[PDB]
Amino acid sequence: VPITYVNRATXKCARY
Amino acid sequence: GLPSDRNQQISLVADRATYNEKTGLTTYTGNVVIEQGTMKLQADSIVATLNSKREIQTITAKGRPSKFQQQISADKGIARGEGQTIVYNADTGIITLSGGAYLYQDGSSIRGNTLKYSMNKGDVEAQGSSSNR
Repeated sequence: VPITYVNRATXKCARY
Repeated sequence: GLPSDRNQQISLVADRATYNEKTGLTTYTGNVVIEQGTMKLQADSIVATLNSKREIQTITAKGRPSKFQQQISADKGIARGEGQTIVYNADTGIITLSGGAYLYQDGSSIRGNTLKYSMNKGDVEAQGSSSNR
């Protein structure tokens, strides 16, 4: 099951 | 990877995040946390080590203090693990209080040498003390 990499400083998100 | 995010389950949130190109790792900083269940794995900083599969083969944590929390019951929301550094088996869900350790729940807490964290009807029973730094 998968990972969300969400950002402070920007209010955006990432994955691998 | 491509967008798939209708099927997410783990969430990390960070104020300074960095990949580690020349060594494959990912390193996070600024009161960071990784969430999925009652295991409240926050730190200042997280070093995620990972392999060819993007499999996070082990994780290292640190902060001021160094510790994570866990929710065990609606009243027993206060359990935690602390130590000289923390390392985590993301491969089996078990955290390790590295070198010297402290472990707390409601009504009980134990401290001393390095230990693996418990989630069952059993303790570590080994006893000592360790300094802050």
